[PDB]
Amino acid sequence: MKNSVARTQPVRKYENFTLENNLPLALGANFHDDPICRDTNRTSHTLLLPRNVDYAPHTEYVFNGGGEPVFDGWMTVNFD
Amino acid sequence: RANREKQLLDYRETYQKKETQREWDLNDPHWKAKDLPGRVGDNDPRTG
Amino acid sequence: LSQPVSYSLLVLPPKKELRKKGYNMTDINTTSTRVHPLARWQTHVLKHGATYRDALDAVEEANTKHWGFLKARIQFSCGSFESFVRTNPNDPSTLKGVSTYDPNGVFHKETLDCTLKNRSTLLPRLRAIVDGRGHHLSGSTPPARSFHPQVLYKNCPPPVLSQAGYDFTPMSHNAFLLRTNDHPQGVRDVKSDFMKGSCDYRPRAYLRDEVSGGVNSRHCHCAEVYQVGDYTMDLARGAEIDHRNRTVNFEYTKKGTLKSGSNIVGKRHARVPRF
Amino acid sequence: REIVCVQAGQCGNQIGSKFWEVISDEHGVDPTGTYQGDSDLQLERINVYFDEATGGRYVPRSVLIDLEPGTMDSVRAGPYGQIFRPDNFIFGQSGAGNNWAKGHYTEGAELIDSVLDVCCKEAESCDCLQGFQICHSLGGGTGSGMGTLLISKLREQYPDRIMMTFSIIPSPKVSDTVVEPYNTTLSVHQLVENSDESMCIDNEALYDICFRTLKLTTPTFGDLNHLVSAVVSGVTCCLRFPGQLNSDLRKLAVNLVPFPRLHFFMMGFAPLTSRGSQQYRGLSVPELTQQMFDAKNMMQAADPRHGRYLTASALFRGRMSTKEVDEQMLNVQNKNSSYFIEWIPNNIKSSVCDIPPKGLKMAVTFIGNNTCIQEMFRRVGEQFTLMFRRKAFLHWYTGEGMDEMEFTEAESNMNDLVSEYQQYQDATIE
Amino acid sequence: MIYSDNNNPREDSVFLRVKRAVRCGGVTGPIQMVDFLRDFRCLEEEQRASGRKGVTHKQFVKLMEQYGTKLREGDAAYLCKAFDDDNDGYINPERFVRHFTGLNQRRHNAVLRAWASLPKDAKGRVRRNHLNERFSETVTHGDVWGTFSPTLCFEEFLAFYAAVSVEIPLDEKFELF
Amino acid sequence: REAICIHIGQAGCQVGNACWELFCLEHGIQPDGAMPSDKTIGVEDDAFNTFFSETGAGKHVPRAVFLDLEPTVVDEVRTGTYRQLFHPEQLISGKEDAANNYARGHYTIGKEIVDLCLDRIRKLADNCTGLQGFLVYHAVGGGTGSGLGALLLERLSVDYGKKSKLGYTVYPSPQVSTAVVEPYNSVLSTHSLLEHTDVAAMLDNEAIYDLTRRNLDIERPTYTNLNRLIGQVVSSLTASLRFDGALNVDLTEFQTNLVPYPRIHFVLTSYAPVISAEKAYHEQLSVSEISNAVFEPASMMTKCDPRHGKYMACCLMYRGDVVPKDVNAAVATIKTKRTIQFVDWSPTGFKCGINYQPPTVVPGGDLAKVQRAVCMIANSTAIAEVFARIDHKFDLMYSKRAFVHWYVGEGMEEGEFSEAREDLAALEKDYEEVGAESADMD
Amino acid sequence: REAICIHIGQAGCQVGNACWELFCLEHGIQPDGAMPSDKTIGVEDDAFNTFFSETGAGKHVPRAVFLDLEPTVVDEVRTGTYRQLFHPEQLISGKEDAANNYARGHYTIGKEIVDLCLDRIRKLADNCTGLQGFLVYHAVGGGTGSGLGALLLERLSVDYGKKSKLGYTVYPSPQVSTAVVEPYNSVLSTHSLLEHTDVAAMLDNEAIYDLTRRNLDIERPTYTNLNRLIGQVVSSLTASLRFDGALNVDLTEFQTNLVPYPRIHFVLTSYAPVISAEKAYHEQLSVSEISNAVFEPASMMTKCDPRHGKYMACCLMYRGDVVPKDVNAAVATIKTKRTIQFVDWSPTGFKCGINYQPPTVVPGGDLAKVQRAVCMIANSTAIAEVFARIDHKFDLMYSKRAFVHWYVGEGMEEGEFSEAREDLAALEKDYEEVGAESADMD
Amino acid sequence: RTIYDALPKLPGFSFPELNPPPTNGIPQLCTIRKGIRTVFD
Ligand SMILES: Nc1nc2c(ncn2[C@@H]2O[C@H](COP(=O)(O)OP(=O)(O)OP(=O)(O)O)[C@@H](O)[C@H]2O)c(=O)[nH]1
Ligand SMILES: Nc1nc2c(ncn2[C@@H]2O[C@H](COP(=O)(O)OP(=O)(O)OP(=O)(O)O)[C@@H](O)[C@H]2O)c(=O)[nH]1
Ligand SMILES: Nc1nc2c(ncn2[C@@H]2O[C@H](COP(=O)(O)OP(=O)(O)O)[C@@H](O)[C@H]2O)c(=O)[nH]1
Ligand SMILES: [Mg+2]
Ligand SMILES: [Mg+2]
Ligand SMILES: [Zn+2]
Repeated sequence: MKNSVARTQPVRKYENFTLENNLPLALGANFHDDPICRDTNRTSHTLLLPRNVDYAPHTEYVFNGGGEPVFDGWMTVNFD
Repeated sequence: RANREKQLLDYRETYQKKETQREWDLNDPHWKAKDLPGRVGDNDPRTG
Repeated sequence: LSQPVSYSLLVLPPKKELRKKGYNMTDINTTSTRVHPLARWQTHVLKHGATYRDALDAVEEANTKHWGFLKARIQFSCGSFESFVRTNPNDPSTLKGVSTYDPNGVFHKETLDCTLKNRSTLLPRLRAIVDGRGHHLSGSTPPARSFHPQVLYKNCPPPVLSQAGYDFTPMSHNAFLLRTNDHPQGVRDVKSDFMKGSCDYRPRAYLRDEVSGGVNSRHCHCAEVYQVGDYTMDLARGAEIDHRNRTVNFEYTKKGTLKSGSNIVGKRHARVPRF
Repeated sequence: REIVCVQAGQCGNQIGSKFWEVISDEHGVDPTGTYQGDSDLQLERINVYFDEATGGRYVPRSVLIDLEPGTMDSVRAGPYGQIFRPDNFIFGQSGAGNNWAKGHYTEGAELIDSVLDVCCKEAESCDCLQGFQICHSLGGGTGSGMGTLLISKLREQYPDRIMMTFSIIPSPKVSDTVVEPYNTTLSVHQLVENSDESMCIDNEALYDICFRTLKLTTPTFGDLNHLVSAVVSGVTCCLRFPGQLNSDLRKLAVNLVPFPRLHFFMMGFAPLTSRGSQQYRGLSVPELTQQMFDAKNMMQAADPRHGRYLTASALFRGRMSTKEVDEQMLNVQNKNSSYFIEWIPNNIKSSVCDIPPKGLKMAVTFIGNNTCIQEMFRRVGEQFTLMFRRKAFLHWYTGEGMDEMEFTEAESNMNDLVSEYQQYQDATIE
Repeated sequence: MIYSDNNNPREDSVFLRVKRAVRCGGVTGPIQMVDFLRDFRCLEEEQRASGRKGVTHKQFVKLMEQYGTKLREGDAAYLCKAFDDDNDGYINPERFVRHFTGLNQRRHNAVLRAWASLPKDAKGRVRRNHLNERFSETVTHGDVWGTFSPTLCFEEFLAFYAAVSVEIPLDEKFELF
Repeated sequence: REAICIHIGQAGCQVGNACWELFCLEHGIQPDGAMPSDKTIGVEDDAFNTFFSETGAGKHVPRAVFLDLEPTVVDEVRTGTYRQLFHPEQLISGKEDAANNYARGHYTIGKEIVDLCLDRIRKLADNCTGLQGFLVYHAVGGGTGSGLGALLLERLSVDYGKKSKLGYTVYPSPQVSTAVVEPYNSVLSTHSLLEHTDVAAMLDNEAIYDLTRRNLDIERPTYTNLNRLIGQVVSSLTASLRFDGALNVDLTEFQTNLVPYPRIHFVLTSYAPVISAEKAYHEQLSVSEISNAVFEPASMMTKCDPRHGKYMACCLMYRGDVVPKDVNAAVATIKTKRTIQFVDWSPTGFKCGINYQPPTVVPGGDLAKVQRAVCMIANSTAIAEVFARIDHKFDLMYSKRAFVHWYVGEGMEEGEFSEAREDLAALEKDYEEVGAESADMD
Repeated sequence: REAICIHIGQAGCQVGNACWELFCLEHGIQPDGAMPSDKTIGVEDDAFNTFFSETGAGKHVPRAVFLDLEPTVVDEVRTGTYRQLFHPEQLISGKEDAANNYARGHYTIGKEIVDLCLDRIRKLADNCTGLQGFLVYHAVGGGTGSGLGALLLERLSVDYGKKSKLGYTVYPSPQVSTAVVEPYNSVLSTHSLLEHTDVAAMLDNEAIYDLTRRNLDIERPTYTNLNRLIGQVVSSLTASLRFDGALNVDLTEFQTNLVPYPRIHFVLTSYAPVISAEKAYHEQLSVSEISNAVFEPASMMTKCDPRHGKYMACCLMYRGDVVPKDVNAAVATIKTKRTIQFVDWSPTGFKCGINYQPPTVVPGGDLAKVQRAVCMIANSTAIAEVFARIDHKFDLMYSKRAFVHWYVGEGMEEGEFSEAREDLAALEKDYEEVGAESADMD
Repeated sequence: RTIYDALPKLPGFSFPELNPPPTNGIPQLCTIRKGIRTVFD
């Protein structure tokens, strides 16, 4: 698209969903396709728009697993 | 990027005003309203 | 054409060392192509002025230099070589080479006829037809000058000029007329981004005389038929195209140059009106 | 077993900067030259691309050549620029002007002795020398002329080593330079005689990689040069790390080139995938093989479906079984049997290396020898014939001094190369 | 440069020269910028008290000359027309304040995050004595304590840290700093 | 790295004033010749070097000469705002004008001044280490611009060698006119200029007036506007030497790509985002839109229509925030159009350049501020109509010997008229023949 | 996805004001196109893109051109409330009108103005990626609307080719009339429109006056009411592109379904819940009631009675809270009616569309608020009666050459009158032939 | 050290504008002089 680059895929509600309400997907009970159960009818080109993400990154990635005695004569003996 | 272009628009709106241009005295509308005729009265200093 | 660049030598160790290792002095002659286990390869560099003659002299010098020597190889700059062997083993003064190998022998032999066919085709085309000053030769003059109305606008609409929007001498405008959807042979379907393909915007003159009744008004002269100089141009009567806006026919000259299409249909014999 | 790199012209110097960034990252070399890596396995083969300097420092076995220092001054000013040895920068005082004859004959012969002196100083310092590696564009001026000059001189001086080139070639759709057909034809004529193995890349194919596979919104030349740096550093990976089935540049050449003129290859690199898609597919050897043969992932405009593979090679990086590699290469050869030349019983060589690039579980680089490359040369020869009949722009080249017979010889030799590919494509046992 | 690149598109050359003059004049530069903002606010307050709707052009250029701006031919009128919105001989305060303490998006967000970190009381305003001992060993630029009038508001904070922005040419380094 | 600018006559000096105003403001050199107070040896700051050299005290001075025969314009420079910027030796002035006579400039008056000019240029060229061409500004309509410009280019061409000479030239407009004798001076100038220039870029004041009326919202434009547009185009073309970019372009590359045959060196120039601040907020200004803009004849700075000819080569310069894929997509879209035609012997029609520095904004200016721009110079057979229209006016005047006694009196043989007119006839025939399709030539 | 609107002359610009008012308020773009000072984007979603494009700063600008020969109406647009919405280049105005002469618009003046219009439309079409047609609003009764609309459609048809062109056309009412010369202009327009339009929808002001008297409660209607109704119709037809629905309908599907033979492309239009606020709360408004409503002649926006002809195809667009089973039951009941007849060669007479977005309410409007609406465009042989009456009035005037000297003076041959009259006679015979039963011809 | 550079060098993981250059000029770090090349920093 050639519009503003700050746009993101919108959020849809689709209320009255049987699978989310501890109910079987019975015949003649597809309420989430009823237009009264939506919040908007505006079509948005989701196949071109990106998605929204919010998180605090990891700041670091690991790739390894984390893991005078000179002689000047004077020989002395110690049994340690 | 979006805020970049918004700030560019701010710059355009505030520093590039139309009356700022050097050639405003020629391109100004109402330029004949602000000027004077050749001679005004009979004691006009401009009429040498 | 080619010149020698190096000569290769295969030798045996000295006689005393060969006896010390335990290998028999005799029984070196055999009909097999294999070599003795103690034979070592060494190479030497020839100078710039070297030719075949002095290289062969150096090979003969190596032959007479020391015992334990029956193999030779002279390498040219083209990658080819020939070998020299003794006809009678352990006997000098019988050296004679019967061999010639190059890496491109069978390769060139097998690809011969196609190479000559393509060479006979292409080389006549490479001949210059223009003087170094950018001027045509005395033969095969063009039938008309370039800036003539029908030559310059043979397959392109002429511009339209108008005074609107200008204070001085007017200038024309660009158009959106696309070209034929033709692609090079054997190229992947490339899109750097979303392009406007020419499969759509197919002209409405395609099959107009068959599925429709053809032109039924004089308004074709407003945007489709042009009077260029002494002739007539029609945008509906050009090169034939298919249903997907692709050229159908390709034509060539005697020497094999692609010939562009023409929209010029007819000549208008204009005369000033007199009594 | 150490390689010496040469970077020539603007394209070559820019790709080289990204290559040496990737290599310095894989071996943990700080841009100051200090080793900061995290396993001994990195150090024990560092010699392959780096020479050892005395104190805490490493120096890269590379020669930089250009006719005007502008690119060199930009790369030297870059974040990794300090690593390069100052004495290794060779430059003139006026540009090539994108003209082959100028780049080859006037400033070329002026600089070439100092370039050869630097290359010899670097080569004779090695304890055992492997092949040279050269990056340049064929459409340019100093890249084409001085690159092919230097290649010819090194082939005279080092005929027993390997000569390998990475080369940028004109797109079929849009030109970057008006005079590309002359420079390309003369350079291909020089290369087919001099080179042992040459890889060709279209910028248009990299654009299609970026747009279709990675779906990047705003790609930059850094991304294209990163893709190239990835494949170049991948082909040599088995040279410099342990593995279950070692491979080498000479062994690759021996398995890939059936006849000495047929040495032009296509390249690809597999684990390319958009930031949105990675959640949808785990890495496995079938997935890598499928991407490996998809023409979407190939860096040339010619498509395999119009030709046949004589030979191909796949180098795998990662911890994996040999059974899946062998059986995948068998299954691909069996299922697509019409696209493989039938008088060779097995066209694919495989190789396996234990250590993948950081942050990927597995990777493969693909090298392919396919007859469909003949159509690209045919297109360039056509455009050359179109220009030559009209003597297009010819006075520049003739004014430098070239004989026209050079142009007719180079055109004839390239035309014979296309004919030779066409004959072997349609050959039969009979 | 700073007024030509895409990273900072709001900058203008002559206003950059004015800011350079008011910063490098003469008590360090950021202190001078905070003082300039304070004088502008008190002047506009006095004018509002008198019964006139804002600072005029003449006292604006007088203030600029007082802080030591070596102006040229026609630049004073350029700035006077630039910040006059209604075109009636008056200078808009909000536009001038927004331009005076201007910053890039990343730098502005860094300043906002830092300001949100500190605690406030009463009407959103900080005090020096409550927090001078807590952050004594970590504030390298000790001029902040001199900026306190032991009180400080967000506009002075933003002006102070916009003054120091010229010393750090990298945005990431500014954020971490 | 270095380039030397030569400014000749009235138009060339006034355009030079606008250019050096622009180059100062873009690099940051103050009018008194001083780097701003925040720049030191702390960071590497050398981009000016293409156009300025610094003295041992750190003052900057520019690599230019200003040439005039009348004092008034150079005395205006001497008394103007930039008095301290220029070295006084650089501003050279004679006593009296060439009175619209090419012959007076070339034979009588320019021969006296020319040796000082060559000595000054030599003194500049000795203080260089990578000079890579001359930029020349002159008008061919006036006497001193034609005569001294030709004489000076001839002398430079003898003294220097293998060095590029790029001209920006103001030609006589096809119906706007300033003097009666314009055809004679333009013919004789173009005759001398033909042998001794590598690429010539053509400008017409009537076209730039139309452009300032059409694109900008100026009812009563004057030469300062025109000169600011010219300064922007030259800054765009020379930006490739001075700032970082993806694809740089040296001045020698223009001649290699644009000139197919040694006489065929006249090119068209256009500039895309000529736009006012009020229009700028109604429109996005993407790469493809400005690329589409440079091909409209309404964008051109010379009054010729390229639809009456065929293109041989185009050179497209992009500066600012552009990505190579968009440049490739734009050029590929242009190539599809049917009303844009290239000669069949030129298949690879395009040269590209990509630079990161966006165009600078001048305080009094009328152009908007924009993040990206594209500039085009192109070679096309349509130029034959410009010469043909000048030649018809020459034939009309010479048929009656309308003014010849002036030219013969100031020192020129009458024969020179016939020689020049025959050379322009041959140039017309070159442009007729070159446009002939190869398939018809067999 | 995107569509470009072309508004011509007085009716087309005035209807454009109502259309863009509605499309702004329905999508949510402010009348000036700006956004609140704290938001980063004015709206969350791209759905506007069919009719508006946003700049990178988020201002909205609409995909339209306004074409007129007199300045006054466009100057009213320039000074009105929507000043900031339109780009100033889009608002094109000439100096003087076409003076009710088709010849003056087509030959003399529109021929001068047309190239600017084509350049603006091209500039729009270059900023698109899935253009799927042109929408044109004009009246055929006046001089510039007829002449320049025809000339522009001819040029568009050559340049863009296969792309669809859908016209909304105001034809001369059968007894209300405004000018004497209406028949000549309407005949010559229809002659040009036959070759160069894919579907043409015809409107008559007398029908919309009748509709506003009976259904709405307006004693003194004016053109703004009619234009708001037209805007609602256009919004209903284009809603299928812009909002979610069960059965979408792309603009290319209309031409495929409605036109049996290439000349038979003139369609009738009607709209169901045209109702006042006081009536709306006295009645339920179910699907079957509005489906029954659309076939009554009291609902039509063109003054023709379809009971005097035969339908060839119908396209029914439902928007709002409708369920498919009720649409199917309604259409089967309509099919049952005896005063509705289809030609025996067209058994599958219907195309359906179903969209979920209910019609928008405009602050100053006169329509009630309703949950659902249906709009129909249909092809019927009854249309032949309108042409027969225009042709008879033309024949009456032309028998004495009553006004022809104006047309001949403005550039037209007298022969063009007779040619157009035989073509319209042949169109009448086509409508006679297409309507002949196949069972009767055996 | 920071979340802006804590990613491996793989294609598609580079964000060029996050590290914008403070300047766009060309230094003269590579000169010829009288024929003695200098690569001074
Ligand atoms: N674009 C532009 N054109 C100019 C300018 N000054 C003069 N011209 C044009 O150039 C032509 C006049 O040439 P001049 O430069 O005055 O001639 P000259 O070089 O002074 O020659 P002499 O009169 O002999 O001194 C006319 O066509 C003018 O319109 C200018 O500043 N800008
Ligand atoms: N429905 C409707 N009809 C209109 C409107 N304006 C004018 N008309 C009708 O259209 C016809 C007049 O056409 P105009 O648009 O005035 O003609 P024009 O395009 O201005 O042509 P010129 O007079 O030559 O300038 C008459 O039948 C009017 O009743 C309008 O706003 N709405
Ligand atoms: N992939 C890639 N191509 C490049 C790069 N730089 C230049 N090119 C291409 O190489 C060609 C220009 O050759 P160039 O390097 O300028 O030749 P030179 O003047 O001899 O150095 C054009 O096709 C450019 O698109 C780069 O960094 N990456
Ligand atoms: Mg003068
Ligand atoms: Mg009117
Ligand atoms: Zn017509």
